[PDB]
Amino acid sequence: KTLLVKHADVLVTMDDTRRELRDAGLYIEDNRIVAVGPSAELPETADEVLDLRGHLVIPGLVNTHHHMYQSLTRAVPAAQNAELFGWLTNLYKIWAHLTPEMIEVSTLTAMAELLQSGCTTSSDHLYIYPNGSRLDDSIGAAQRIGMRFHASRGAMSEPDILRDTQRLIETYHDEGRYAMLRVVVAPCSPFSVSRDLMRDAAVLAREYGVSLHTHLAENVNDIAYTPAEYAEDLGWVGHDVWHAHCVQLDDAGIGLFARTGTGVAHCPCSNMRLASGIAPVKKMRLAGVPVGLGVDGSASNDGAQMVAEVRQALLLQRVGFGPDAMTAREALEIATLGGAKVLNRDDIGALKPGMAADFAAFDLRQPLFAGALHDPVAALVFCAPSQTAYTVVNGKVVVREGRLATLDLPPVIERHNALAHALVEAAR
Ligand SMILES: [Zn+2]
Repeated sequence: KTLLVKHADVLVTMDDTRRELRDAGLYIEDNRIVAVGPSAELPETADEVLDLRGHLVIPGLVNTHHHMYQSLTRAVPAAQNAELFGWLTNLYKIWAHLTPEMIEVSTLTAMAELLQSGCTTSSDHLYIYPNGSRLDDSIGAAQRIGMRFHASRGAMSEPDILRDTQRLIETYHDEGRYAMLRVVVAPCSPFSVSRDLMRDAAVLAREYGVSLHTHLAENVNDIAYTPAEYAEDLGWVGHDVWHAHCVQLDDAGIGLFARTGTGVAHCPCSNMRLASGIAPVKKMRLAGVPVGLGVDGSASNDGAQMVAEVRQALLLQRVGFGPDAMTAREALEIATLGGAKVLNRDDIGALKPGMAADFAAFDLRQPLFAGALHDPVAALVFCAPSQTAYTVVNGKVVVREGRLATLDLPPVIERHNALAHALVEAAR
Protein backbone atom coordinates (compact mmCIF):
# COMPACT_ATOMS: atom_id res chain seq x y z
CA LYS A 1 0.00 0.00 0.00
CA THR A 2 1.37 3.37 -1.09
CA LEU A 3 0.81 6.76 0.51
CA LEU A 4 1.85 9.99 -1.15
CA VAL A 5 1.93 13.36 0.56
CA LYS A 6 2.45 16.35 -1.68
CA HIS A 7 2.68 20.14 -1.69
CA ALA A 8 2.99 20.66 2.06
CA ASP A 9 3.79 24.35 2.61
CA VAL A 10 6.66 23.44 4.91
CA LEU A 11 8.06 20.02 5.75
CA VAL A 12 10.59 19.72 8.57
CA THR A 13 12.38 16.41 8.20
CA MET A 14 14.64 16.43 11.26
CA ASP A 15 16.97 14.44 9.01
CA ASP A 16 20.75 14.17 8.79
CA THR A 17 21.09 17.79 7.63
CA ARG A 18 17.96 19.04 9.41
CA ARG A 19 16.30 19.83 6.07
CA GLU A 20 13.07 21.86 6.06
CA LEU A 21 11.50 21.66 2.61
CA ARG A 22 8.86 23.84 0.95
CA ASP A 23 6.20 22.52 -1.42
CA ALA A 24 7.28 19.02 -0.46
CA GLY A 25 5.96 15.63 0.53
CA LEU A 26 6.61 11.98 1.25
CA TYR A 27 6.38 8.73 -0.66
CA ILE A 28 5.38 5.83 1.59
CA GLU A 29 5.24 2.06 1.09
CA ASP A 30 3.14 0.30 3.72
CA ASN A 31 4.56 1.57 7.02
CA ARG A 32 7.91 2.93 5.84
CA ILE A 33 9.04 6.21 4.28
CA VAL A 34 10.89 5.48 1.05
CA ALA A 35 11.32 9.02 -0.24
CA VAL A 36 11.23 12.55 1.12
CA GLY A 37 11.77 15.76 -0.83
CA PRO A 38 10.41 18.43 -3.22
CA SER A 39 7.09 17.18 -4.59
CA ALA A 40 8.23 17.60 -8.20
CA GLU A 41 10.94 15.05 -7.42
CA LEU A 42 8.42 12.55 -6.01
CA PRO A 43 5.80 10.21 -7.50
CA GLU A 44 2.69 12.02 -8.69
CA THR A 45 0.30 9.38 -7.34
CA ALA A 46 -0.22 6.55 -4.83
CA ASP A 47 -3.10 4.47 -3.43
CA GLU A 48 -3.90 7.28 -1.03
CA VAL A 49 -2.77 10.82 -1.66
CA LEU A 50 -2.76 13.66 0.83
CA ASP A 51 -2.33 17.05 -0.84
CA LEU A 52 -1.29 19.11 2.19
CA ARG A 53 -0.94 22.50 0.57
CA GLY A 54 -1.46 25.16 3.24
CA HIS A 55 -0.05 22.78 5.89
CA LEU A 56 3.01 22.45 8.11
CA VAL A 57 4.10 18.81 8.21
CA ILE A 58 6.31 17.50 10.99
CA PRO A 59 7.66 14.13 12.10
CA GLY A 60 5.32 12.57 14.63
CA LEU A 61 5.74 13.89 18.13
CA VAL A 62 6.98 11.32 20.68
CA ASN A 63 5.50 11.26 24.21
CA THR A 64 7.92 9.78 26.76
CA HIS A 65 6.00 9.71 30.06
CA HIS A 66 2.36 9.17 31.01
CA HIS A 67 -0.16 7.60 33.41
CA MET A 68 -3.03 7.21 30.93
CA TYR A 69 -5.41 5.64 33.45
CA GLN A 70 -5.36 9.01 35.26
CA SER A 71 -7.40 10.50 32.41
CA LEU A 72 -10.41 9.15 34.36
CA THR A 73 -9.64 11.30 37.38
CA ARG A 74 -8.81 14.81 36.17
CA ALA A 75 -9.51 17.94 38.21
CA VAL A 76 -10.73 15.85 41.15
CA PRO A 77 -11.64 18.41 43.91
CA ALA A 78 -9.29 17.04 46.58
CA ALA A 79 -6.38 16.80 44.15
CA GLN A 80 -6.71 20.26 42.59
CA ASN A 81 -4.76 22.23 45.20
CA ALA A 82 -2.93 19.54 47.17
CA GLU A 83 0.79 18.88 47.58
CA LEU A 84 2.16 15.50 46.42
CA PHE A 85 1.27 13.53 49.54
CA GLY A 86 -2.33 14.71 49.80
CA TRP A 87 -2.63 14.45 46.02
CA LEU A 88 -1.53 10.83 46.44
CA THR A 89 -3.58 9.71 49.44
CA ASN A 90 -6.83 11.06 48.00
CA LEU A 91 -6.29 9.83 44.44
CA TYR A 92 -5.29 6.37 45.64
CA LYS A 93 -8.67 6.09 47.36
CA ILE A 94 -10.14 6.50 43.89
CA TRP A 95 -7.67 4.47 41.81
CA ALA A 96 -8.22 1.50 44.12
CA HIS A 97 -11.56 0.97 42.35
CA LEU A 98 -10.15 0.76 38.81
CA THR A 99 -11.42 -2.03 36.55
CA PRO A 100 -10.18 -3.82 33.39
CA GLU A 101 -12.70 -1.91 31.25
CA MET A 102 -11.62 1.39 32.78
CA ILE A 103 -8.02 0.61 31.84
CA GLU A 104 -9.16 -0.09 28.28
CA VAL A 105 -11.36 2.99 27.92
CA SER A 106 -8.91 5.40 29.55
CA THR A 107 -6.14 4.18 27.25
CA LEU A 108 -8.35 4.91 24.21
CA THR A 109 -9.23 8.37 25.52
CA ALA A 110 -5.66 9.35 26.42
CA MET A 111 -4.29 8.14 23.09
CA ALA A 112 -7.01 10.03 21.21
CA GLU A 113 -6.05 13.30 22.92
CA LEU A 114 -2.38 12.71 22.01
CA LEU A 115 -3.00 11.68 18.41
CA GLN A 116 -5.22 14.70 17.91
CA SER A 117 -2.34 16.93 19.03
CA GLY A 118 0.38 15.47 16.81
CA CYS A 119 1.69 12.65 19.01
CA THR A 120 2.25 9.43 17.06
CA THR A 121 4.32 7.41 19.53
CA SER A 122 3.78 7.11 23.23
CA SER A 123 4.92 5.20 26.26
CA ASP A 124 2.81 4.88 29.38
CA HIS A 125 3.54 4.05 33.00
CA LEU A 126 0.75 1.98 34.53
CA TYR A 127 2.14 0.99 37.95
CA ILE A 128 -1.09 -0.23 39.57
CA TYR A 129 -3.28 -3.14 38.50
CA PRO A 130 -6.44 -3.28 40.62
CA ASN A 131 -9.47 -5.50 40.34
CA GLY A 132 -7.89 -7.84 37.84
CA SER A 133 -6.60 -5.14 35.49
CA ARG A 134 -3.61 -6.00 33.31
CA LEU A 135 -1.18 -4.30 30.95
CA ASP A 136 -2.93 -6.44 28.32
CA ASP A 137 -5.98 -4.19 28.70
CA SER A 138 -3.97 -1.13 27.62
CA ILE A 139 -2.25 -2.99 24.80
CA GLY A 140 -5.55 -4.01 23.24
CA ALA A 141 -6.74 -0.40 23.28
CA ALA A 142 -3.52 0.76 21.63
CA GLN A 143 -3.87 -1.81 18.86
CA ARG A 144 -7.45 -0.73 18.14
CA ILE A 145 -6.69 2.99 17.98
CA GLY A 146 -3.48 2.62 15.98
CA MET A 147 -0.84 4.38 18.11
CA ARG A 148 2.80 3.18 18.21
CA PHE A 149 2.98 2.07 21.85
CA HIS A 150 5.65 1.45 24.47
CA ALA A 151 3.74 -0.37 27.20
CA SER A 152 5.43 -0.19 30.59
CA ARG A 153 4.96 -2.78 33.31
CA GLY A 154 5.09 -0.53 36.35
CA ALA A 155 4.90 -1.72 39.95
CA MET A 156 4.93 -0.92 43.68
CA SER A 157 5.61 -3.13 46.71
CA GLU A 158 7.06 -8.61 44.34
CA PRO A 159 7.88 -12.09 42.96
CA ASP A 160 4.71 -11.82 40.88
CA ILE A 161 5.86 -8.49 39.46
CA LEU A 162 8.78 -10.17 37.70
CA ARG A 163 6.82 -13.13 36.34
CA ASP A 164 4.15 -10.91 34.81
CA THR A 165 6.82 -8.59 33.44
CA GLN A 166 8.48 -11.54 31.71
CA ARG A 167 5.11 -12.86 30.46
CA LEU A 168 4.31 -9.50 28.88
CA ILE A 169 7.72 -9.09 27.22
CA GLU A 170 7.57 -12.56 25.68
CA THR A 171 3.98 -12.02 24.55
CA TYR A 172 4.02 -8.46 23.22
CA HIS A 173 7.54 -7.11 22.68
CA ASP A 174 8.44 -6.66 19.01
CA GLU A 175 12.13 -5.82 18.51
CA GLY A 176 11.72 -5.65 14.75
CA ARG A 177 12.03 -2.32 12.93
CA TYR A 178 8.75 -0.33 12.73
CA ALA A 179 7.36 -2.14 15.75
CA MET A 180 4.00 -0.76 16.91
CA LEU A 181 4.39 -2.41 20.29
CA ARG A 182 7.28 -2.67 22.74
CA VAL A 183 7.46 -3.49 26.42
CA VAL A 184 9.36 -1.69 29.15
CA VAL A 185 10.27 -2.74 32.71
CA ALA A 186 9.18 0.10 34.94
CA PRO A 187 8.98 -0.07 38.71
CA CYS A 188 7.36 3.23 39.80
CA SER A 189 10.62 4.38 41.45
CA PRO A 190 13.68 3.13 43.32
CA PHE A 191 11.90 3.92 46.59
CA SER A 192 8.71 2.03 45.74
CA VAL A 193 10.30 -1.41 45.36
CA SER A 194 13.24 -3.21 46.99
CA ARG A 195 16.74 -2.66 45.60
CA ASP A 196 16.59 -6.37 44.88
CA LEU A 197 13.67 -5.94 42.49
CA MET A 198 15.49 -2.97 40.97
CA ARG A 199 18.52 -5.17 40.25
CA ASP A 200 16.37 -8.05 39.01
CA ALA A 201 14.41 -5.72 36.74
CA ALA A 202 17.60 -4.39 35.14
CA VAL A 203 18.97 -7.87 34.48
CA LEU A 204 15.58 -9.08 33.29
CA ALA A 205 15.36 -6.14 30.90
CA ARG A 206 18.90 -6.48 29.57
CA GLU A 207 18.23 -10.16 29.07
CA TYR A 208 15.33 -9.51 26.67
CA GLY A 209 16.90 -6.38 25.21
CA VAL A 210 14.18 -4.02 26.43
CA SER A 211 14.31 -0.62 28.13
CA LEU A 212 14.05 0.44 31.77
CA HIS A 213 12.06 3.41 33.08
CA THR A 214 11.16 4.96 36.43
CA HIS A 215 10.65 8.19 38.36
CA LEU A 216 13.80 9.92 39.60
CA ALA A 217 14.71 13.03 41.60
CA GLU A 218 11.36 14.77 41.03
CA ASN A 219 11.27 16.79 44.25
CA VAL A 220 13.11 17.91 47.38
CA ASN A 221 11.98 14.93 49.43
CA ASP A 222 13.55 12.55 46.91
CA ILE A 223 17.09 13.85 47.47
CA ALA A 224 16.63 13.88 51.24
CA TYR A 225 15.69 10.23 50.68
CA THR A 226 21.99 10.72 45.69
CA PRO A 227 19.23 9.46 43.34
CA ALA A 228 21.59 9.17 40.36
CA GLU A 229 24.34 7.45 42.36
CA TYR A 230 21.64 5.12 43.67
CA ALA A 231 20.61 4.54 40.05
CA GLU A 232 24.12 3.90 38.73
CA ASP A 233 24.75 1.56 41.67
CA LEU A 234 21.66 -0.47 40.77
CA GLY A 235 22.70 -0.48 37.12
CA TRP A 236 19.98 1.97 36.08
CA VAL A 237 22.04 3.98 33.60
CA GLY A 238 22.59 3.33 29.90
CA HIS A 239 21.09 3.94 26.46
CA ASP A 240 18.30 1.51 27.37
CA VAL A 241 17.24 3.62 30.37
CA TRP A 242 15.39 6.92 30.84
CA HIS A 243 14.05 8.63 33.98
CA ALA A 244 11.03 10.89 34.27
CA HIS A 245 11.15 14.37 35.80
CA CYS A 246 14.70 14.63 37.20
CA VAL A 247 13.96 18.23 38.15
CA GLN A 248 16.25 17.78 41.15
CA LEU A 249 19.09 16.01 39.31
CA ASP A 250 22.44 17.45 40.47
CA ASP A 251 25.39 18.37 38.26
CA ALA A 252 27.09 15.00 38.87
CA GLY A 253 23.93 13.12 37.93
CA ILE A 254 23.76 15.16 34.75
CA GLY A 255 27.36 14.45 33.77
CA LEU A 256 26.72 10.78 34.49
CA PHE A 257 23.55 10.52 32.42
CA ALA A 258 25.27 12.35 29.56
CA ARG A 259 28.26 10.01 29.29
CA THR A 260 26.15 6.86 29.62
CA GLY A 261 23.38 8.06 27.31
CA THR A 262 20.82 7.78 30.09
CA GLY A 263 17.64 9.60 29.13
CA VAL A 264 15.30 11.98 30.86
CA ALA A 265 11.58 12.58 30.26
CA HIS A 266 10.89 16.27 30.84
CA CYS A 267 7.32 17.08 31.91
CA PRO A 268 7.02 20.86 32.23
CA CYS A 269 3.25 21.20 32.81
CA SER A 270 3.20 18.51 35.49
CA ASN A 271 6.32 20.00 37.09
CA MET A 272 4.37 23.28 37.32
CA ARG A 273 0.86 22.16 38.31
CA LEU A 274 2.35 20.00 41.05
CA ALA A 275 5.00 22.66 41.65
CA SER A 276 7.97 20.29 41.55
CA GLY A 277 9.99 23.08 40.01
CA ILE A 278 12.03 23.90 36.94
CA ALA A 279 14.25 21.13 35.58
CA PRO A 280 17.62 22.38 34.21
CA VAL A 281 16.99 21.27 30.64
CA LYS A 282 19.14 24.03 29.14
CA LYS A 283 22.00 22.69 31.26
CA MET A 284 21.16 19.03 30.57
CA ARG A 285 21.32 19.51 26.81
CA LEU A 286 24.52 21.56 27.01
CA ALA A 287 25.92 18.64 29.01
CA GLY A 288 24.73 16.31 26.27
CA VAL A 289 22.07 14.30 28.05
CA PRO A 290 19.33 12.95 25.74
CA VAL A 291 16.07 14.66 26.70
CA GLY A 292 12.54 13.82 25.61
CA LEU A 293 9.10 15.24 26.40
CA GLY A 294 6.34 13.82 28.55
CA VAL A 295 2.81 15.02 29.21
CA ASP A 296 2.77 12.82 32.35
CA GLY A 297 -0.37 11.49 34.05
CA SER A 298 -3.61 13.36 33.45
CA ALA A 299 -4.21 13.79 37.18
CA SER A 300 -1.15 16.04 37.17
CA ASN A 301 -1.28 18.28 34.09
CA ASP A 302 -4.12 17.69 33.56
CA GLY A 303 -4.18 18.01 29.77
CA ALA A 304 -2.53 15.98 27.01
CA GLN A 305 -2.05 18.45 24.17
CA MET A 306 1.44 17.52 22.93
CA VAL A 307 2.17 20.77 21.07
CA ALA A 308 1.27 22.68 24.23
CA GLU A 309 3.85 20.62 26.18
CA VAL A 310 6.48 21.50 23.55
CA ARG A 311 5.46 25.11 24.05
CA GLN A 312 5.48 24.82 27.84
CA ALA A 313 9.01 23.41 27.81
CA LEU A 314 10.24 26.41 25.81
CA LEU A 315 8.38 28.90 27.99
CA LEU A 316 9.51 27.25 31.22
CA GLN A 317 13.22 27.11 30.37
CA ARG A 318 13.09 30.75 29.32
CA VAL A 319 11.46 32.11 32.48
CA GLY A 320 14.01 30.33 34.62
CA PHE A 321 17.10 30.88 32.48
CA GLY A 322 16.67 33.54 29.81
CA PRO A 323 15.44 34.13 26.21
CA ASP A 324 18.20 31.98 24.70
CA ALA A 325 17.53 29.00 26.98
CA MET A 326 15.69 27.11 24.22
CA THR A 327 14.71 27.82 20.63
CA ALA A 328 11.53 26.60 18.94
CA ARG A 329 13.49 24.15 16.80
CA GLU A 330 15.27 22.90 19.90
CA ALA A 331 11.98 22.18 21.67
CA LEU A 332 10.62 20.43 18.59
CA GLU A 333 13.78 18.33 18.34
CA ILE A 334 13.39 17.12 21.93
CA ALA A 335 9.75 16.27 21.15
CA THR A 336 10.92 14.19 18.16
CA LEU A 337 14.53 12.95 17.93
CA GLY A 338 14.95 13.28 21.70
CA GLY A 339 11.92 11.15 22.50
CA ALA A 340 13.20 8.51 20.09
CA LYS A 341 16.70 8.51 21.61
CA VAL A 342 15.17 8.21 25.07
CA LEU A 343 13.01 5.25 24.00
CA ASN A 344 16.11 3.77 22.36
CA ARG A 345 14.68 3.75 18.83
CA ASP A 346 16.21 5.05 15.62
CA ASP A 347 13.24 4.29 13.38
CA ILE A 348 11.09 7.31 14.33
CA GLY A 349 11.46 11.04 15.01
CA ALA A 350 12.55 11.95 11.52
CA LEU A 351 11.16 12.11 8.01
CA LYS A 352 13.64 10.32 5.77
CA PRO A 353 14.04 7.02 3.89
CA GLY A 354 14.10 3.94 6.11
CA MET A 355 12.11 5.55 8.93
CA ALA A 356 8.60 4.80 10.23
CA ALA A 357 5.75 6.48 8.37
CA ASP A 358 4.63 8.74 11.23
CA PHE A 359 3.92 12.45 10.90
CA ALA A 360 1.63 15.29 11.89
CA ALA A 361 0.08 18.01 9.73
CA PHE A 362 -1.11 21.43 10.92
CA ASP A 363 -3.33 23.82 8.99
CA LEU A 364 -1.42 27.10 8.68
CA ARG A 365 -4.62 28.91 7.66
CA GLN A 366 -6.08 28.99 11.17
CA PRO A 367 -6.34 32.44 12.77
CA LEU A 368 -3.90 31.35 15.50
CA PHE A 369 -1.13 31.15 12.89
CA ALA A 370 -2.09 34.51 11.34
CA GLY A 371 0.93 36.80 11.18
CA ALA A 372 3.39 34.04 12.11
CA LEU A 373 4.18 32.65 8.67
CA HIS A 374 7.52 34.42 8.74
CA ASP A 375 8.66 31.12 10.30
CA PRO A 376 5.96 28.36 10.17
CA VAL A 377 8.22 25.93 12.01
CA ALA A 378 8.77 28.31 14.93
CA ALA A 379 5.10 29.34 14.81
CA LEU A 380 3.99 25.86 15.90
CA VAL A 381 5.70 26.58 19.23
CA PHE A 382 5.29 30.36 19.61
CA CYS A 383 1.58 30.49 18.72
CA ALA A 384 -1.32 29.03 20.73
CA PRO A 385 -1.25 25.19 20.68
CA SER A 386 -2.82 23.72 17.56
CA GLN A 387 -4.73 20.48 16.96
CA THR A 388 -3.53 18.52 13.91
CA ALA A 389 -5.47 18.38 10.66
CA TYR A 390 -3.97 14.95 10.02
CA THR A 391 -2.05 12.46 12.06
CA VAL A 392 -0.41 9.53 10.32
CA VAL A 393 0.96 6.47 12.11
CA ASN A 394 2.66 3.45 10.52
CA GLY A 395 1.46 4.71 7.13
CA LYS A 396 -2.19 4.75 8.20
CA VAL A 397 -4.34 7.86 8.61
CA VAL A 398 -5.37 7.90 12.28
CA VAL A 399 -6.66 11.48 12.48
CA ARG A 400 -8.36 12.91 9.38
CA GLU A 401 -9.35 16.57 9.37
CA GLY A 402 -9.18 16.65 13.16
CA ARG A 403 -11.29 13.52 13.63
CA LEU A 404 -10.24 10.10 14.91
CA ALA A 405 -10.48 7.83 11.88
CA THR A 406 -9.58 4.44 13.37
CA LEU A 407 -12.68 4.34 15.55
CA ASP A 408 -15.88 6.18 16.48
CA LEU A 409 -14.63 8.39 19.35
CA PRO A 410 -17.79 10.01 20.81
CA PRO A 411 -19.25 6.84 22.27
CA VAL A 412 -15.83 6.06 23.75
CA ILE A 413 -15.62 9.38 25.61
CA GLU A 414 -19.28 9.17 26.66
CA ARG A 415 -18.47 5.83 28.26
CA HIS A 416 -15.22 7.32 29.67
CA ASN A 417 -17.12 10.03 31.54
CA ALA A 418 -19.71 7.49 32.68
CA LEU A 419 -16.97 5.27 34.08
CA ALA A 420 -15.11 8.23 35.58
CA HIS A 421 -18.29 9.17 37.44
CA ALA A 422 -18.95 5.64 38.67
CA LEU A 423 -15.32 5.41 39.79
CA VAL A 424 -15.36 8.52 41.98
CA GLU A 425 -18.80 7.45 43.17
CA ALA A 426 -17.47 4.12 44.39
CA ALA A 427 -14.71 5.85 46.39
CA ARG A 428 -16.95 8.44 48.03
ZN1 LIG B 1 4.87 9.98 36.38
